[PDB]
Amino acid sequence: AMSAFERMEEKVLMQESRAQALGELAGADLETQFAQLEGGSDVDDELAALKAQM
Amino acid sequence: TQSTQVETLKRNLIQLESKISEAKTKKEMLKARITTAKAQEQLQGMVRGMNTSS
Amino acid sequence: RSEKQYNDAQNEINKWQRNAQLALQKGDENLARQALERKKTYTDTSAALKASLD
Amino acid sequence: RSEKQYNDAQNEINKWQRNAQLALQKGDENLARQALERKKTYTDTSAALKASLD
Amino acid sequence: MGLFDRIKRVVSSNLNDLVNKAEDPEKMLEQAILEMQEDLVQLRQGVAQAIAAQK
Amino acid sequence: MGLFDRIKRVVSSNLNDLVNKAEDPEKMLEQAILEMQEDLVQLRQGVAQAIAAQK
Amino acid sequence: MGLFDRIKRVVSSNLNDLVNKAEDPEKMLEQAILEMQEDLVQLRQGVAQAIAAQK
Repeated sequence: AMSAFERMEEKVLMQESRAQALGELAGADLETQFAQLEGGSDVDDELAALKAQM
Repeated sequence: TQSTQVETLKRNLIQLESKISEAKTKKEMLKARITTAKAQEQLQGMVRGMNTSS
Repeated sequence: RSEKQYNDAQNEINKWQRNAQLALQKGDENLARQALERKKTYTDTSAALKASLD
Repeated sequence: RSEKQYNDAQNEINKWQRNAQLALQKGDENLARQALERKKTYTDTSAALKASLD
Repeated sequence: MGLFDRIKRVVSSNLNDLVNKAEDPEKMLEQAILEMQEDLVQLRQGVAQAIAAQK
Repeated sequence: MGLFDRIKRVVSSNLNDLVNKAEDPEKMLEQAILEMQEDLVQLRQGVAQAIAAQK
Repeated sequence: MGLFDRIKRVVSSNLNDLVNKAEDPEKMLEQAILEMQEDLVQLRQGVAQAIAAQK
């Protein structure tokens, strides 16, 4: 019963990772991390600007 | 000793009830996972770099 | 019409940043942060749409 | 159109070297190096396409 | 291979020139789009269900 | 061993690829669960009986 | 060999001149390409799977 359970655990995790491979395979994975890197301090910068606008 | 044993018989039952409950909840989450996997794998191949999609 | 929808998105993100500042004053920190996460999302979307507009 | 795509590739590699210099300033060394590896790849591709263009 | 695979390729060329020849850019563009937003419904439904289970 | 054990392994590979190939994740997940709660009934009954005897 | 292999070669020559004769450069060029990008899909899928396992 748990044998089927856990082979199926591996089934679903494999499916998720295999589908997610298409992302880094295609050429837009380094652009998203660019945006995240450039905006990581932006959110805190925006919060600081809003606080200063008080 | 009768009481001593029934006690260990009652505690074990509680443990296993807990285990199967948690197994069911995790199962629900990982069925949701495959639902999302249906969606993603069937809606993927959308970047300009590939057209695996028809 | 593509330009019109871009303009409407800019107006709506203005409204949503104003709602974000409104939350920052009376609203919760968590809801405000979520409202600053939707703002940045819609703002990056507006930037992409302007890139297309060019 | 072959010439048009070559020109677009040159424009895109210009954009990507500019993104590489952007990463070199704020971004990580590893991501910058990967962005300088994609740049050289696309640049050699552009050179080959120009060779054909001749 | 020739005696069969070239039969295949030539008959396939006749059929695929027929198909591509019977293709108007405008109408078939118009029908290019309706199809794209078909797996978008299932996506909505699956997101909803994962939501509900987690909730 | 070869002449027989490799026959075994190859025919077994055909059959087990057939079996694994004829397996949809969703439906067979749905059927993964119904089975798990089968020895859970006997557990209930046995706990009850030990209880009754001790009582 | 002659009595059979020359029968083979001559009948094969009739058939392969028929085949090559029934070949228009343009349409069959048009069908030359569609086929090339067929094993390119499996390549994508395999790259993806190796990726996922390593991940």
